[PDB]
Amino acid sequence: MLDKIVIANRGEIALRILRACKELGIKTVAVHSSADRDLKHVLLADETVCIGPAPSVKSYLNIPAIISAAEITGAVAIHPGYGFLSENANFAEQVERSGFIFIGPKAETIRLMGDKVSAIAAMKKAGVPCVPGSDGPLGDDMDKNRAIAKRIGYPVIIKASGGGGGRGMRVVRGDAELAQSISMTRAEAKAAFSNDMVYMEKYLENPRHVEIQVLADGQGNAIYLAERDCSMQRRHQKVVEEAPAPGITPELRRYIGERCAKACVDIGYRGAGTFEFLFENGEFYFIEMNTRIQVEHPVTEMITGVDLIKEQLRIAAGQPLSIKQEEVHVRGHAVECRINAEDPNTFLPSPGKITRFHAPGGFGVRWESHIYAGYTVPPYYDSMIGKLICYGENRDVAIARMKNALQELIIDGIKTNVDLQIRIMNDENFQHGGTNIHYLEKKLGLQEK
Amino acid sequence: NFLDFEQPIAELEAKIDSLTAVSRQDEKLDINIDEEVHRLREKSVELTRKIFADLGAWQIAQLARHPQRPYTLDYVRLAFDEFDELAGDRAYADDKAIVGGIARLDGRPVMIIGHQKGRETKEKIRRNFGMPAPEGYRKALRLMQMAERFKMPIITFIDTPGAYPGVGAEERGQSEAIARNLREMSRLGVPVVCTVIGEGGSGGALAIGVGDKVNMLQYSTYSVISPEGCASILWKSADKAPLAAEAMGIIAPRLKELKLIDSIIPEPLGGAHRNPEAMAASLKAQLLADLADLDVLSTEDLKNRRYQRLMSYGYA
Amino acid sequence: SWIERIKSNITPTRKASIPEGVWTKCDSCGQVLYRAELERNLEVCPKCDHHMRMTARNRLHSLLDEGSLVELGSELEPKDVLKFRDSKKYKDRLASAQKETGEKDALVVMKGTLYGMPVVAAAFEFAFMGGSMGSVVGARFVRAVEQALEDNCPLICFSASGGARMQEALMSLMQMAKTSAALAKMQERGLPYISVLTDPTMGGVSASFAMLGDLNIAEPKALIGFAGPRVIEQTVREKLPPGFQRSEFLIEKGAIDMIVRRPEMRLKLASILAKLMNLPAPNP
Amino acid sequence: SLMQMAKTSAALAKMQERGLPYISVLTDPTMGGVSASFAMLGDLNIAEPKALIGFAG
Amino acid sequence: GHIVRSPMVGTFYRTPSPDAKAFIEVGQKVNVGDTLCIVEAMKMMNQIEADKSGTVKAILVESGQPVEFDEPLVVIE
Ligand SMILES: CC(=O)SCCNC(=O)CCNC(=O)[C@H](O)C(C)(C)COP(=O)(O)OP(=O)(O)OC[C@H]1O[C@@H](n2cnc3c(N)ncnc32)[C@H](O)[C@@H]1OP(=O)(O)O
Ligand SMILES: Nc1ncnc2c1ncn2[C@@H]1O[C@H](COP(=O)(O)OP(=O)(O)O)[C@@H](O)[C@H]1O
Ligand SMILES: *C(=O)CCCC[C@@H]1SC[C@@H]2NC(=O)N[C@@H]21
Ligand SMILES: [Mg+2]
Ligand SMILES: [Zn+2]
Repeated sequence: MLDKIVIANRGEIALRILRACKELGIKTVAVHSSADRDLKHVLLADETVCIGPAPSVKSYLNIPAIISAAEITGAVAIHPGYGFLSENANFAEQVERSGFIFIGPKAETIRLMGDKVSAIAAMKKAGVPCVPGSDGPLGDDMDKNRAIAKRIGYPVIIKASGGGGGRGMRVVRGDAELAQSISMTRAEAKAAFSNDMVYMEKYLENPRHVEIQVLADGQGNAIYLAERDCSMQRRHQKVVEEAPAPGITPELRRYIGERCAKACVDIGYRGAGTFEFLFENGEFYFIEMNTRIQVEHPVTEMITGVDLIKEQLRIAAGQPLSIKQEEVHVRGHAVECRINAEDPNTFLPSPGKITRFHAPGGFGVRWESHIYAGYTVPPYYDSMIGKLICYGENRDVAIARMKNALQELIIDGIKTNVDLQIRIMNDENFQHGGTNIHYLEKKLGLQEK
Repeated sequence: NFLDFEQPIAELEAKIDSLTAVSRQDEKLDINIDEEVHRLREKSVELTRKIFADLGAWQIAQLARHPQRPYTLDYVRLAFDEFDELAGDRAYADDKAIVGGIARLDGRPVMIIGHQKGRETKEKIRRNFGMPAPEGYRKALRLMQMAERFKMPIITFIDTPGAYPGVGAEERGQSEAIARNLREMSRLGVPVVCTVIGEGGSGGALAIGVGDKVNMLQYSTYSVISPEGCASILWKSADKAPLAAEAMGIIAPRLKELKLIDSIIPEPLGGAHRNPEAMAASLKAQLLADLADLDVLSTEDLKNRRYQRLMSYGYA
Repeated sequence: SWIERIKSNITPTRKASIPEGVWTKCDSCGQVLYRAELERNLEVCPKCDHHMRMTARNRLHSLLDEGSLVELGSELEPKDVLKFRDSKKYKDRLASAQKETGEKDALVVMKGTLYGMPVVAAAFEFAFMGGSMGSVVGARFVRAVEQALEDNCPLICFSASGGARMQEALMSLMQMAKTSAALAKMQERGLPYISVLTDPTMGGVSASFAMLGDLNIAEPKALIGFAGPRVIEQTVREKLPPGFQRSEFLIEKGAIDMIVRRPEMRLKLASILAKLMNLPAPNP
Repeated sequence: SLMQMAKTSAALAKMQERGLPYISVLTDPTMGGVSASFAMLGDLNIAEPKALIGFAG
Repeated sequence: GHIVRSPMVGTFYRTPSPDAKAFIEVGQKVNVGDTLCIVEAMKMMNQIEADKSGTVKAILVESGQPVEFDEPLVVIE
């Protein structure tokens, strides 16, 4: 067992990791910035280390500072969580060679899977279905690009293979702007992810975002938990998840779980990861793999009883998988609604000071956040200020509990996206279950006279 | 940023460009954009044709110095590829008014030397509005020698208002540098082709323009002295510059009929600034055609032919 | 009440053992870096893009294609004949540098091949007493020139020298003229020669063949001149201009052709040599 | 007349590789095109005192 | 007055060598350009430089005790 690890993150996920560590009896090391000196998990930790000033580049993206903090405190492992250095393969390599243990996949698999084109090629090599497309970054020949697009079928989309975070991808409607769109997408990928590689893939109009969480110890063991569904996306970023998904009968669930387990075995995967897909009339299309603890992890714990962070801490400690395929039981349903400090409509972040805070509480309500009375939201990082789950017995029960909790939930002093959450809950199609990915955008509408 | 006589075209283009934005501007307006844009473009094209049907030597000068026009860098980017810029005169500085380098064209490496003016005001200040200091001419001499050494073709451009009449230029042997250039370039063993893109002349520009072939654009002027200077000297008045331009014959047809150049390169309608890509295509085709036949000649016979064409200069 | 909690000090002593050879420093910026990463980035600090020292043989490996390295004139070694009497005996410094750098002299010669085009290369190891040009250096350069003349191919030399080897006295100075004669011989033949100015290039080598090739390619923030800045400071007893003798400044003053960073250097050299030799461009 | 500069330059280049000297002397004044064609191109540049020499007036 | 703070996080020392003299002394004044202590990180002993001249009022740190960013080390008046 890892005697003492480092919370290489901040905020909600930092607090969650801290709670899990204190549960498992593992001591805590808190690394923070100078602005986040009153974080909940920072105050609830034995050892607090400040490794930079307010900006992210100088403080949390400062890999030398994190390794220095892990050296001075005597840790033997580091947990990145999600975001920041979650998928930095070089970070994994340095931590492995620095003398500590990286809680996550080996850096080789990070390189192979983070780059989208390589991940798709490997998935096709393992037999996992993928979107037909270029299967390689295209050049400056418009004729080749349009020929490939006609081969796969318009419309088409250009996405940065080293891209992520809901940016660095542009959709192409026709050849009248294909070259310019590809060039500007390459420029954006250069400006964001330090890579110019951009590829072409078939674009769908009516998809259903289906993703499967999986676990593997890298020793020939691969287990898959229940599915997920994030149909309510805004700007390609999730706002309301749910797990398991409607319509996915256990036959298809087992059928795709076996394939994902075989893929993990073939790649020799380690740690907690999820294989995203695209669902339509029984067809799945892998597009990306997130080799980290996904943010919408709770909607899988509550429907299976298995703590993901405990699984990661045990796997990183070298212990084999303590849970087998038949020992995973899917019992229930869940809904999750993130809370962000942005503007409800204009989507402008609204940092400041929180005046009144009050958790929902109740049967099946699980409120993951670090905000508290007087906590000053820093204008320096992501706008997320908490997650919220309402585990029910069926989807309708979960929706009702979420409505009740949102009525109970009170956050005052800054702008919050609770109103949009209430509107989403009240929607009939959403309550029915099975809406398309763009459903949110159709409900968004457009300009007016 | 347009000239005086371009007002009918200017007004309509302030409405055509908006319609693309009006397609999703506000208030849910997605009007029948296509047909209105096509009609407005038809009207603008007809007005431009009518306006540029009437052309004048002053208008020729204005189009030659329209503050939107492809410079040497533009023609290199839109007609050549694999351009590697070489700088430095080895002596004192690298004057920005001349841009030189080595590039490949249809698999054949070439030496490209030509003046560059600049689009923005800051770039124009930095490049001295295309007025070359003598060190730039020394750099051009060095590049021409290097191209001569490795059996390399030379193609040069001439777009400059005139050799810089500054204190430093005169202090540093302006005339000496130009003479040194003009002596060596008559001994090169490789063909030399030159173009009169933009506005060029004043004699100083000839230090990179004595070769087997000379070509001019349709709206370019190549005079011994500037029309304003010619007016202020001969007519004792600056405002009589259009009269001096008409008398001189700085326009392209006049310099073509005087058997001083080879051919006039046509421009896209609306001048070069309206469709710089078509102008670049025409220039690329013309230079490729000119370079094709010239490469047959051997170096000794090439120099002899150049010397005979050198003797062909002048009326007597 | 964890809301109001003070910060206690970290454990005063815990035994932590990081491997010693996986971290370096950049005095130019201060960002600690991973040694293997930096070595994989051609000795460029990725944060501030400030070039550092590189082994001469490492530079040759970086430029020349693997499977074609052929060292030329490796038999020559320092054969001191002057018996100089400094504060230390010249043999002391000679032996120290020879046993430290593992190379016979400053210059290292390797005939290689670049993208299918044969090419000769050379480089100065700055750690060899400031990379001073010995008689072996000039003779090896002449050997490379002879190989280029008998086997037609461009020659490339990368300059890094603190000045002429004083302990060889006038003999090293004549090597400047010898290399100049070699350059003149091969320049009328038509075989190019591209000298690249590293950090730093001063003294005699700066004025013998570093600043005499067909191209003058400098690497950013390199100190290039003829006399060290301290000598000029004691001469004019004043302040040097800002950014004195920097590649950015010396390309402004026209003595420098172009500024090329090391990662692009291989492709840029291949393209320029292919164009000048009129050969087909390399395929990338 | 501008092309005459190049013609004279060609003549000078022809006779300079032969080895026959050519000494241009700059009187008062020497300006304009001639100053930059063969006045400032000979083996010697001998000026006469208090003469105006340049390229532009 | 002005108090110097370590810009990095790591082990703190006062003598650059295991057996040597500390860079500065309490009492006797120091200038703008001077090294005052060592904050070692990853076995790479880096130096700490003040920015204002004045008398050393007091030293608020002890050898061998790790410090972090924005940590007042020595106050200079
Ligand atoms: C007249 C001549 O040609 S030799 C005169 C010396 N050189 C010059 O005047 C030109 C530049 N002068 C210099 O001092 C340097 O070369 C500078 C300015 C580039 C500074 O570079 P630095 O980083 O200071 O390098 P530095 O001078 O320490 O060179 C490293 C070593 O090479 C030695 N070295 C450098 N050039 C020479 C030389 N020409 N002869 C003998 N030893 C030399 C130095 O003594 C030094 O040895 P050490 O570290 O064991 O004491
Ligand atoms: N090929 C595709 N067709 C349709 N939608 C897609 C496609 N690829 C991505 N998307 C949309 O974008 C979302 C994020 O895609 P992903 O590749 O995971 O990017 P990121 O790395 O930014 O999360 C998906 O959930 C989906 O809604
Ligand atoms: C590394 O192995 C331990 C050496 C660290 C520095 C040493 S230990 C204490 C000595 N005094 C001091 O200021 N630094 C010296
Ligand atoms: Mg994703
Ligand atoms: Zn650096």
